Amino acid sequence: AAMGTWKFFRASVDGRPVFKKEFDKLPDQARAALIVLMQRYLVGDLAAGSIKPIRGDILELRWHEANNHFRVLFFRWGQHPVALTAFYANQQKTPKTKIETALDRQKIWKRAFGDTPPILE
Amino acid sequence: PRSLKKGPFIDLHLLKKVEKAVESGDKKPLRTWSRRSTIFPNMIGLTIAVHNGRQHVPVFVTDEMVGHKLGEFAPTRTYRGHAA
Amino acid sequence: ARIAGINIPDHKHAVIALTSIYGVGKTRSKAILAAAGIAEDVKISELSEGQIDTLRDEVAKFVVEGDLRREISMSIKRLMDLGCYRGLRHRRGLPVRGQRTKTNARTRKGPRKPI
Amino acid sequence: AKLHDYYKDEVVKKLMTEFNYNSVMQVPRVEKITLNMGVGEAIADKKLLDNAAADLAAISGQKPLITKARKSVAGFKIRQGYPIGCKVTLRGERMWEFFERLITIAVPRIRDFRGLSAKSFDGRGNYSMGVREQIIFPEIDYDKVDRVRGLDITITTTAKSDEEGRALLAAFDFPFR
RNA sequence: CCAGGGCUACACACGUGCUACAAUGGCGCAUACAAAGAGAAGCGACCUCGCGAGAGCAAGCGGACCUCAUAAAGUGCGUCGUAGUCCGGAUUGGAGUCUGCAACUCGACUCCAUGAAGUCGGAAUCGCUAGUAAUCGUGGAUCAGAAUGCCACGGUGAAUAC
RNA sequence: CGCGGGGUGGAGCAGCCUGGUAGCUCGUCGGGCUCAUAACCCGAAGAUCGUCGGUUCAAAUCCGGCCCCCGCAACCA
RNA sequence: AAUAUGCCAC
RNA sequence: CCUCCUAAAGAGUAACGGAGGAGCACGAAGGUUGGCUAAUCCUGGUCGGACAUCAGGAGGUUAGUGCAAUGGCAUAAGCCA
Ligand SMILES: [Mg+2]
Ligand SMILES: [Mg+2]
Ligand SMILES: [Mg+2]
Ligand SMILES: [Mg+2]
Ligand SMILES: [Mg+2]
Ligand SMILES: [Mg+2]
Ligand SMILES: [Mg+2]
Ligand SMILES: [Mg+2]
Ligand SMILES: [Mg+2]
Ligand SMILES: [Mg+2]
Ligand SMILES: [Zn+2]
Repeated sequence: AAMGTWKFFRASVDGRPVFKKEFDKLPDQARAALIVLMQRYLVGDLAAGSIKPIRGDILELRWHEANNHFRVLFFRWGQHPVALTAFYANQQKTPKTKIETALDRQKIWKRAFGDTPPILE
Repeated sequence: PRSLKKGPFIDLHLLKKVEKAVESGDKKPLRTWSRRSTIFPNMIGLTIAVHNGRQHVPVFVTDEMVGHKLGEFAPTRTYRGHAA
Repeated sequence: ARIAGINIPDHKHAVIALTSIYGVGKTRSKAILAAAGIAEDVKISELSEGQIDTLRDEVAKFVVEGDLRREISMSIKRLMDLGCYRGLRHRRGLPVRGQRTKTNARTRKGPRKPI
Repeated sequence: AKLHDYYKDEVVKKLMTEFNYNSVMQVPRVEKITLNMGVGEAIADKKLLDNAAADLAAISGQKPLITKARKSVAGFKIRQGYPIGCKVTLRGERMWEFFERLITIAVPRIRDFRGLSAKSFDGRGNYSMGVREQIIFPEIDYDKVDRVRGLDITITTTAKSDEEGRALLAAFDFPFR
């Protein structure tokens, strides 16, 4: 809501951000573009065909390469969504492998920073 | 380990550094990369910065490290534990 | 039936019985029996007290039981307080001779500890 | 009474010459020897206390007293009056007999014996030492030892201070370290 | 381009294998029976030394000649007598051999010692109808050293299919 | 305000009335079947009982208050 | 006897 | 019905005054004789700890009194036989 109510995935309290590194790995200005799209997720307009609840509560945010494939698996943790993994994929539909990695990161975040987010945040 | 016929292994440049530092008294820590070198008896008291991949871990050589590879006292990995 | 200060079984043959001494295996047991001139297939409860005394003398040659235990303990503790790689491995209770710890290593790490 | 004679003939002379006691009656004696085992496992199987008392009787040549709970403790699940240990007190002749047997037989049979601590004098001159295994006493047959019953031994002495107490014990060739 | 480090990290999870949980076995002693392959800064006899890894001198052979290289399971005798055990070998301590400039991270192997979990494995799940499965050893490529993998070779050798 | 109750794993409930110890279902986690998910199958962990202070050798239990949640009553003029 | 579902341009 | 306070140093004394208990237990927890003395803490001690049993000391009845509170209790009314 304050244009930055995002939380990036860490494996623990001081666990080196396992998403910021996998995000810096993303080639070139796709990083800035995806930051823009996160801002747009907090804007409330981010266009059609870009977001998809893949399976579970895991939402794929998409960008480019072939057809919207600079993919980012996140999930909504209250008002502030948590960005799990960010990855390049070629074929449509995030590989099952990457999906299952996203699910496991979701569960790990739940068991680290909490199951439901704080009362007021 | 090393065959006893070949004797112990010390790298020549580290041996030179050590002999000159010991004969010229306490000096700066021996900045060195020769992790594979052996700690000889006349190594005591020397502080030696053994490379470990990015840092030169300081090691104060004492009597009971004689016969050990200097690289053993400079660990090369970082580990604190999963989900502490 | 009390060699190096421990009870050894009387029903077993001498080679098998002497292995009960912490510090004597099959090889050292055979060496002890040969040096004390005792058959390898004789049962302990069937040896003359002179023979058991000779066996005591032989086993006294080697370091066994408490002396061996504390020797091993001081070697391990020296590794510890030196804090070399093997000392660190010993502290953490991980494999010490270069094995893999990605999987297995159950003997050092203990049984499974779920998250 | 062998060690009693040894006491009265040599240990007294050593102590007199050493501490310059003005009176011979000032020299420390050995008041009592108490052998205890706290069979805290009796609360489950009472028979365990009877068997442990049988072992103590074998060690001491003396039927033991069944010491019971002084006050109910819930942290150990004992109510008042539950028997939880057995003790024997040895004096005089059987004192000295057990004392010699201990020093000259049972202590050598201790696995990995290196020397009894000199810090076990309770600030007055009483020596308390813990025996982990009842097999060190040949009085107990090894093959029937159903369980490793330990015990603890208290040599109670007329010494005022630990220095005098340990001098008295060491004069008995007591294995300190 | 260079030296160090990492690819060997470990709360965990999965796949594919190896060794086991024993007596149709283990250990000790004697002994029979193979195929196929390799080899020239290579395979290395014989002999001497070492408890063993191996070391010294060193022939022979680019080979149906010499070496690797005694096959093992099997058979005969003894032993163990159902026990976490002479099963089982993980782990660890000490001492060592070889290769390689160099074995700490991170090699293989040997000796002494230690001797773990494991007593046939939930749901589930795989291979196989013949000399196959099962079981026993041997060789090679890669390679200075570094196979339980991979690729081949033989020995013993079934039940079942209405 | 008076009176009767209630506070127990993440949710719903037992247990407690007879002080010696906390269970059920759903859920969660791990594996399995499935191309994958749901259902399903097989294993596991989880609360130290609202809270303070007592009693008692021992308190989820008994007691006194305190906090919050329901129910009845708060009338005659 | 039970056996629900499959949204990522092509 | 029992105990303390209010209750004003004899007894007694009210309130929809302030605090707690009883509707029993015991054939021994009664009689007598003989004997013994507690709580707590510290030190030392096999498993065994803050708290089990053993030994010594300090302490002084700060314990106990089958159940409330008061008054008592060492000559014990407390604990064994
Ligand atoms: Mg493709
Ligand atoms: Mg790899
Ligand atoms: Mg074996
Ligand atoms: Mg080859
Ligand atoms: Mg090779
Ligand atoms: Mg075959
Ligand atoms: Mg009055
Ligand atoms: Mg008056
Ligand atoms: Mg009475
Ligand atoms: Mg009375
Ligand atoms: Zn002797």
